[PDB]
Amino acid sequence: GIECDSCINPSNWCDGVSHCPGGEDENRCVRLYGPNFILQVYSSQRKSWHPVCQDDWNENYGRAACRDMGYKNNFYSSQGIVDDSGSTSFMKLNTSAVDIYKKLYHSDACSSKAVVSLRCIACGVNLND
Amino acid sequence: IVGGESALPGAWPWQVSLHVQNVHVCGGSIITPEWIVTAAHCVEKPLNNPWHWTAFAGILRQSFMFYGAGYQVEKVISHPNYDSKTKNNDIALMKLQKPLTFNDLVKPVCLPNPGMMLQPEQLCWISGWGATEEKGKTSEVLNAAKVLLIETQRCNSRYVYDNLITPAMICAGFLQGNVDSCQGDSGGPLVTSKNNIWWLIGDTSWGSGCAKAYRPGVYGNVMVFTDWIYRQMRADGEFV
Ligand SMILES: *C(=O)c1ccc(NC(=N)N)cc1
Ligand SMILES: [Ca+2]
Repeated sequence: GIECDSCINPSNWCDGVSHCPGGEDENRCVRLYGPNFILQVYSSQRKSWHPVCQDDWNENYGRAACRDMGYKNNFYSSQGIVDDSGSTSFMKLNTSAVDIYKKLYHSDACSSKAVVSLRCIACGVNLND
Repeated sequence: IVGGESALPGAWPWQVSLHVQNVHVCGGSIITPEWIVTAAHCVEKPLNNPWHWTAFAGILRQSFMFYGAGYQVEKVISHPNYDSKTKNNDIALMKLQKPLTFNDLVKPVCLPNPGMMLQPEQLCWISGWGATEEKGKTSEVLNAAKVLLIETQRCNSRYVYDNLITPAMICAGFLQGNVDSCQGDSGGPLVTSKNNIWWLIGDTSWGSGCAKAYRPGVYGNVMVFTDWIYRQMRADGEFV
Protein backbone atom coordinates (compact mmCIF):
# COMPACT_ATOMS: atom_id res chain seq x y z
CA GLY A 1 0.00 0.00 0.00
CA ILE A 2 1.00 3.61 -0.74
CA GLU A 3 0.00 6.50 1.52
CA CYS A 4 -1.13 9.91 0.18
CA ASP A 5 -0.72 12.07 3.31
CA SER A 6 -3.94 10.72 4.83
CA CYS A 7 -2.79 4.01 2.05
CA ILE A 8 -4.19 2.84 -1.30
CA ASN A 9 -4.22 -0.57 -3.03
CA PRO A 10 -1.22 -0.72 -5.44
CA SER A 11 -3.26 -1.66 -8.53
CA ASN A 12 -5.21 1.59 -8.01
CA TRP A 13 -2.03 3.71 -7.91
CA CYS A 14 -1.63 5.45 -11.28
CA ASP A 15 -4.64 3.63 -12.73
CA GLY A 16 -6.28 6.79 -14.11
CA VAL A 17 -8.83 7.15 -11.26
CA SER A 18 -8.25 9.42 -8.26
CA HIS A 19 -8.76 7.65 -4.93
CA CYS A 20 -6.88 9.89 -2.52
CA PRO A 21 -8.75 13.06 -1.34
CA GLY A 22 -5.87 15.12 -2.75
CA GLY A 23 -5.19 12.93 -5.77
CA GLU A 24 -1.60 11.94 -4.94
CA ASP A 25 -2.23 8.49 -6.45
CA GLU A 26 -2.77 9.97 -9.94
CA ASN A 27 -0.54 13.07 -10.14
CA ARG A 28 2.98 11.57 -9.98
CA CYS A 29 2.76 8.94 -12.73
CA VAL A 30 5.42 10.37 -15.09
CA ARG A 31 9.08 10.81 -14.23
CA LEU A 32 12.51 11.46 -15.75
CA TYR A 33 15.18 8.95 -14.76
CA GLY A 34 18.94 9.27 -14.51
CA PRO A 35 21.34 11.82 -15.99
CA ASN A 36 19.98 11.12 -19.50
CA PHE A 37 16.36 12.11 -18.67
CA ILE A 38 14.88 8.75 -19.62
CA LEU A 39 11.10 9.11 -19.65
CA GLN A 40 9.47 6.58 -17.31
CA VAL A 41 5.87 5.76 -16.45
CA TYR A 42 4.50 3.85 -13.46
CA SER A 43 2.80 0.54 -14.29
CA SER A 44 0.10 -0.26 -11.74
CA GLN A 45 0.04 -3.94 -12.73
CA ARG A 46 3.81 -4.40 -12.31
CA LYS A 47 4.12 -1.91 -9.41
CA SER A 48 7.20 -0.47 -11.08
CA TRP A 49 8.54 2.27 -13.34
CA HIS A 50 9.29 1.48 -16.98
CA PRO A 51 10.86 3.52 -19.84
CA VAL A 52 8.73 4.78 -22.71
CA CYS A 53 9.61 3.52 -26.17
CA GLN A 54 10.57 6.02 -28.84
CA ASP A 55 8.09 4.27 -31.17
CA ASP A 56 5.53 6.80 -32.45
CA TRP A 57 6.53 9.38 -29.84
CA ASN A 58 6.40 13.02 -30.93
CA GLU A 59 6.85 16.47 -29.43
CA ASN A 60 3.19 16.95 -28.50
CA TYR A 61 3.30 13.74 -26.44
CA GLY A 62 6.39 15.00 -24.63
CA ARG A 63 4.75 18.36 -23.97
CA ALA A 64 1.85 16.54 -22.31
CA ALA A 65 4.29 14.52 -20.22
CA CYS A 66 5.93 17.82 -19.33
CA ARG A 67 2.52 19.18 -18.32
CA ASP A 68 1.86 16.16 -16.09
CA MET A 69 5.20 16.69 -14.39
CA GLY A 70 4.34 20.28 -13.46
CA TYR A 71 6.42 22.14 -16.06
CA LYS A 72 3.29 23.69 -17.66
CA ASN A 73 4.15 25.08 -21.10
CA ASN A 74 7.92 24.53 -20.75
CA PHE A 75 9.47 22.18 -23.34
CA TYR A 76 13.13 21.94 -24.35
CA SER A 77 14.07 18.71 -26.15
CA SER A 78 13.06 15.12 -26.95
CA GLN A 79 15.04 12.42 -28.77
CA GLY A 80 15.35 8.65 -28.79
CA ILE A 81 18.37 7.26 -26.91
CA VAL A 82 19.65 3.82 -25.96
CA ASP A 83 18.22 2.87 -22.57
CA ASP A 84 20.85 2.97 -19.81
CA SER A 85 18.44 2.40 -16.89
CA GLY A 86 18.90 -1.38 -17.01
CA SER A 87 15.21 -2.04 -17.58
CA THR A 88 13.75 -5.20 -19.10
CA SER A 89 10.14 -4.04 -19.64
CA PHE A 90 8.97 -0.94 -21.47
CA MET A 91 5.81 1.05 -22.15
CA LYS A 92 4.96 1.15 -25.85
CA LEU A 93 2.57 3.74 -27.23
CA ASN A 94 -0.79 2.69 -28.68
CA THR A 95 -1.86 5.15 -31.38
CA SER A 96 -5.52 4.04 -31.50
CA ALA A 97 -6.53 6.12 -28.46
CA VAL A 98 -6.66 9.67 -22.86
CA ASP A 99 -3.81 10.88 -20.60
CA ILE A 100 -0.12 10.13 -21.45
CA TYR A 101 0.20 7.28 -18.92
CA LYS A 102 -3.17 5.78 -19.95
CA LYS A 103 -2.02 5.60 -23.59
CA LEU A 104 0.84 3.11 -23.12
CA TYR A 105 0.99 -0.67 -22.86
CA HIS A 106 3.60 -3.14 -21.61
CA SER A 107 6.23 -4.34 -24.10
CA ASP A 108 9.43 -6.30 -23.58
CA ALA A 109 11.09 -4.50 -26.51
CA CYS A 110 10.89 -1.32 -28.60
CA SER A 111 10.82 -1.43 -32.39
CA SER A 112 13.09 1.60 -32.70
CA LYS A 113 15.40 0.04 -30.05
CA ALA A 114 15.24 3.46 -28.34
CA VAL A 115 13.56 5.00 -25.31
CA VAL A 116 12.30 8.56 -24.93
CA SER A 117 14.73 11.07 -23.47
CA LEU A 118 12.69 14.12 -22.49
CA ARG A 119 13.87 17.52 -21.23
CA CYS A 120 11.12 19.93 -20.19
CA ILE A 121 13.35 22.95 -19.50
CA ALA A 122 16.81 24.15 -20.57
CA CYS A 123 18.55 23.95 -17.21
CA GLY A 124 21.91 23.15 -15.68
CA VAL A 125 24.16 25.12 -18.03
CA ASN A 126 26.63 27.74 -16.84
CA LEU A 127 29.83 29.29 -18.21
CA ASN A 128 31.92 26.13 -18.50
CA ASP A 129 31.70 22.98 -20.63
CA ILE B 1 30.66 30.86 2.07
CA VAL B 2 33.84 30.30 4.09
CA GLY B 3 37.00 29.40 2.17
CA GLY B 4 35.57 30.18 -1.27
CA GLU B 5 36.16 32.74 -4.00
CA SER B 6 34.14 35.43 -5.72
CA ALA B 7 31.86 34.16 -8.47
CA LEU B 8 32.06 35.25 -12.12
CA PRO B 9 29.00 36.46 -14.07
CA GLY B 10 27.07 33.49 -15.39
CA ALA B 11 29.03 31.09 -13.19
CA TRP B 12 25.93 30.38 -11.07
CA PRO B 13 23.03 31.75 -13.13
CA TRP B 14 20.42 30.03 -10.92
CA GLN B 15 21.51 31.81 -7.73
CA VAL B 16 19.15 34.47 -6.40
CA SER B 17 19.34 36.81 -3.44
CA LEU B 18 16.15 36.95 -1.36
CA HIS B 19 15.50 40.32 0.30
CA VAL B 20 13.27 41.56 3.12
CA GLN B 21 13.26 45.25 4.12
CA ASN B 22 15.88 46.07 1.46
CA VAL B 23 18.30 43.54 3.00
CA HIS B 24 19.53 40.11 1.90
CA VAL B 25 18.13 37.34 4.11
CA CYS B 26 18.46 34.04 2.24
CA GLY B 27 19.52 32.39 -0.99
CA GLY B 28 17.40 30.47 -3.48
CA SER B 29 17.68 28.51 -6.71
CA ILE B 30 15.79 29.09 -9.96
CA ILE B 31 14.20 25.94 -11.39
CA THR B 32 11.64 27.57 -13.72
CA PRO B 33 11.02 31.21 -14.77
CA GLU B 34 8.51 31.37 -11.89
CA TRP B 35 9.70 29.00 -9.17
CA ILE B 36 12.56 29.27 -6.66
CA VAL B 37 13.76 26.57 -4.27
CA THR B 38 14.71 27.89 -0.83
CA ALA B 39 14.75 26.75 2.80
CA ALA B 40 11.69 26.54 5.03
CA HIS B 41 13.45 28.18 7.99
CA CYS B 42 13.90 31.28 5.82
CA VAL B 43 10.13 31.69 5.66
CA GLU B 44 9.01 30.92 9.21
CA LYS B 45 6.46 33.43 10.57
CA PRO B 46 6.37 36.43 10.34
CA LEU B 47 8.18 36.02 7.00
CA ASN B 48 5.71 33.43 5.71
CA ASN B 49 3.74 36.06 3.81
CA PRO B 50 4.89 36.54 0.19
CA TRP B 51 4.69 40.36 0.22
CA HIS B 52 7.83 40.69 2.37
CA TRP B 53 10.04 39.03 -0.22
CA THR B 54 11.99 40.24 -3.24
CA ALA B 55 14.29 38.10 -5.40
CA PHE B 56 17.30 39.42 -7.32
CA ALA B 57 18.74 37.42 -10.24
CA GLY B 58 21.80 37.90 -12.44
CA ILE B 59 23.40 40.41 -10.06
CA LEU B 60 26.62 39.52 -8.24
CA ARG B 61 26.88 42.44 -5.80
CA GLN B 62 24.38 43.26 -3.05
CA SER B 63 25.03 46.98 -3.50
CA PHE B 64 24.07 46.59 -7.19
CA MET B 65 20.58 45.27 -6.38
CA PHE B 66 18.96 48.63 -6.92
CA TYR B 67 15.34 49.57 -6.30
CA GLY B 68 13.59 48.25 -9.42
CA ALA B 69 15.80 45.25 -10.20
CA GLY B 70 13.90 42.92 -7.90
CA TYR B 71 11.10 40.50 -8.65
CA GLN B 72 8.19 40.55 -6.22
CA VAL B 73 7.40 37.15 -4.70
CA GLU B 74 3.78 36.03 -5.16
CA LYS B 75 3.54 32.72 -3.25
CA VAL B 76 5.46 31.07 -0.40
CA ILE B 77 4.92 27.35 0.24
CA SER B 78 6.78 25.67 3.10
CA HIS B 79 7.08 21.91 3.13
CA PRO B 80 4.06 20.61 5.08
CA ASN B 81 6.31 18.38 7.22
CA TYR B 82 8.89 21.03 8.14
CA ASP B 83 9.98 20.79 11.80
CA SER B 84 11.42 23.97 13.30
CA LYS B 85 13.22 22.06 16.05
CA THR B 86 15.09 19.51 13.91
CA LYS B 87 15.14 21.42 10.58
CA ASN B 88 13.76 18.23 9.03
CA ASN B 89 12.20 18.77 5.59
CA ASP B 90 13.79 22.23 5.42
CA ILE B 91 12.55 23.27 1.98
CA ALA B 92 10.11 25.87 0.65
CA LEU B 93 9.00 27.20 -2.74
CA MET B 94 8.62 30.76 -3.96
CA LYS B 95 6.69 31.79 -7.08
CA LEU B 96 7.34 35.18 -8.68
CA GLN B 97 4.65 37.59 -9.87
CA LYS B 98 6.49 38.10 -13.15
CA PRO B 99 8.51 35.34 -14.83
CA LEU B 100 12.26 35.72 -15.10
CA THR B 101 13.87 36.29 -18.49
CA PHE B 102 16.51 33.64 -19.15
CA ASN B 103 19.89 34.48 -20.69
CA ASP B 104 23.59 33.91 -20.01
CA LEU B 105 23.24 35.51 -16.56
CA VAL B 106 19.94 33.97 -15.39
CA LYS B 107 19.20 30.27 -16.03
CA PRO B 108 17.60 27.45 -14.03
CA VAL B 109 19.40 24.58 -12.38
CA CYS B 110 18.05 21.08 -13.12
CA LEU B 111 16.03 19.21 -10.53
CA PRO B 112 17.66 15.87 -9.65
CA ASN B 113 16.29 12.71 -11.19
CA PRO B 114 16.13 9.31 -9.50
CA GLY B 115 19.09 7.22 -10.58
CA MET B 116 21.81 9.87 -10.59
CA MET B 117 24.28 7.31 -9.15
CA LEU B 118 26.28 9.95 -7.32
CA GLN B 119 29.60 8.96 -5.81
CA PRO B 120 29.70 8.69 -2.00
CA GLU B 121 32.03 11.73 -1.91
CA GLN B 122 30.74 13.44 -5.05
CA LEU B 123 32.33 16.80 -5.89
CA CYS B 124 29.84 19.59 -5.35
CA TRP B 125 29.59 23.38 -5.29
CA ILE B 126 27.88 25.85 -2.97
CA SER B 127 27.29 29.55 -3.53
CA GLY B 128 25.76 32.52 -1.77
CA TRP B 129 26.25 35.89 -0.14
CA GLY B 130 26.65 34.42 3.34
CA ALA B 131 29.32 35.39 5.83
CA THR B 132 32.94 34.50 4.97
CA GLU B 133 33.70 33.91 8.65
CA GLU B 134 31.64 32.47 11.47
CA LYS B 135 29.54 35.21 13.10
CA GLY B 136 30.51 37.59 10.29
CA LYS B 137 28.42 39.93 8.16
CA THR B 138 26.63 39.38 4.86
CA SER B 139 29.07 39.32 1.95
CA GLU B 140 28.81 42.06 -0.67
CA VAL B 141 29.91 39.77 -3.55
CA LEU B 142 28.54 36.36 -4.46
CA ASN B 143 31.03 33.62 -3.47
CA ALA B 144 31.30 29.92 -4.27
CA ALA B 145 33.29 26.91 -3.11
CA LYS B 146 33.92 23.21 -3.72
CA VAL B 147 32.58 20.73 -1.17
CA LEU B 148 32.47 16.94 -1.15
CA LEU B 149 29.46 14.85 -0.23
CA ILE B 150 29.80 13.16 3.15
CA GLU B 151 27.95 9.86 3.53
CA THR B 152 25.17 10.11 6.11
CA GLN B 153 26.53 7.12 8.05
CA ARG B 154 29.78 9.01 8.58
CA CYS B 155 27.91 12.26 9.24
CA ASN B 156 25.76 10.55 11.89
CA SER B 157 28.85 9.31 13.78
CA ARG B 158 29.10 10.08 17.54
CA TYR B 159 31.87 12.57 16.79
CA VAL B 160 30.16 14.51 13.99
CA TYR B 161 26.41 15.07 14.26
CA ASP B 162 25.37 12.07 16.41
CA ASN B 163 22.25 10.77 14.64
CA LEU B 164 20.80 14.23 13.88
CA ILE B 165 20.98 13.74 10.07
CA THR B 166 17.58 12.51 8.87
CA PRO B 167 16.84 10.89 5.49
CA ALA B 168 15.71 14.34 4.30
CA MET B 169 19.24 15.68 4.87
CA ILE B 170 22.66 15.29 3.29
CA CYS B 171 26.09 16.46 4.43
CA ALA B 172 28.70 18.18 2.30
CA GLY B 173 32.00 19.83 3.09
CA PHE B 174 35.20 18.68 4.77
CA LEU B 175 35.57 17.02 8.16
CA GLN B 176 38.67 19.16 8.64
CA GLY B 177 36.50 22.23 7.97
CA ASN B 178 37.81 25.54 6.54
CA VAL B 179 35.35 25.35 3.62
CA ASP B 180 31.67 25.62 4.45
CA SER B 181 28.42 27.45 4.04
CA CYS B 182 27.57 30.06 6.68
CA GLN B 183 24.88 32.49 7.82
CA GLY B 184 23.15 34.03 4.81
CA ASP B 185 23.93 31.09 2.52
CA SER B 186 20.91 29.13 3.72
CA GLY B 187 18.26 28.41 1.13
CA GLY B 188 20.95 28.53 -1.55
CA PRO B 189 22.12 25.79 -3.88
CA LEU B 190 24.24 22.70 -3.40
CA VAL B 191 24.89 21.60 -6.98
CA THR B 192 26.92 18.93 -8.76
CA SER B 193 27.97 18.43 -12.37
CA LYS B 194 27.12 15.12 -14.04
CA ASN B 195 26.66 14.25 -17.72
CA ASN B 196 27.67 17.83 -18.52
CA ILE B 197 24.57 19.12 -16.67
CA TRP B 198 24.40 20.90 -13.28
CA TRP B 199 21.94 19.33 -10.82
CA LEU B 200 20.51 20.77 -7.58
CA ILE B 201 21.14 18.06 -4.97
CA GLY B 202 20.77 20.18 -1.84
CA ASP B 203 19.46 23.39 -0.35
CA THR B 204 21.63 24.93 2.38
CA SER B 205 19.89 24.30 5.71
CA TRP B 206 21.94 24.32 8.94
CA GLY B 207 25.16 23.43 10.74
CA SER B 208 27.09 23.90 13.98
CA GLY B 209 29.11 27.06 13.50
CA CYS B 210 30.85 27.58 10.17
CA ALA B 211 33.91 25.75 8.80
CA LYS B 212 34.54 24.09 12.16
CA ALA B 213 36.17 20.66 12.14
CA TYR B 214 33.77 17.69 12.38
CA ARG B 215 30.78 20.01 11.83
CA PRO B 216 30.14 20.02 8.07
CA GLY B 217 27.18 21.60 6.32
CA VAL B 218 23.76 19.93 6.37
CA TYR B 219 21.58 20.29 3.29
CA GLY B 220 17.96 19.52 2.52
CA ASN B 221 17.92 16.36 0.39
CA VAL B 222 16.30 17.78 -2.75
CA MET B 223 15.94 14.29 -4.27
CA VAL B 224 13.49 13.37 -1.48
CA PHE B 225 11.52 16.56 -2.14
CA THR B 226 11.06 16.30 -5.93
CA ASP B 227 7.67 14.60 -5.71
CA TRP B 228 6.40 17.44 -3.48
CA ILE B 229 7.96 20.06 -5.75
CA TYR B 230 6.30 18.63 -8.86
CA ARG B 231 2.88 18.45 -7.19
CA GLN B 232 3.09 22.07 -6.06
CA MET B 233 4.14 23.25 -9.51
CA ARG B 234 1.46 21.20 -11.33
CA ALA B 235 -1.24 22.27 -8.82
CA ASP B 236 -0.38 25.94 -9.33
CA GLY B 237 -0.46 25.44 -13.09
CA GLU B 238 -4.05 24.25 -12.84
CA PHE B 239 -4.70 27.67 -11.20
CA VAL B 240 -5.68 28.58 -7.63
C1 LIG C 1 22.16 29.14 6.68
O1 LIG C 1 22.16 30.30 6.75
C2 LIG C 1 23.18 28.40 7.25
C3 LIG C 1 23.46 27.06 6.81
C4 LIG C 1 24.56 26.29 7.43
C5 LIG C 1 25.31 26.86 8.41
N1 LIG C 1 26.41 26.14 9.08
C6 LIG C 1 27.33 25.21 8.42
N2 LIG C 1 27.26 24.97 7.19
N3 LIG C 1 28.39 24.55 9.25
C7 LIG C 1 25.02 28.23 8.86
C8 LIG C 1 23.95 28.97 8.27
CA1 LIG D 1 -6.20 5.51 -8.25
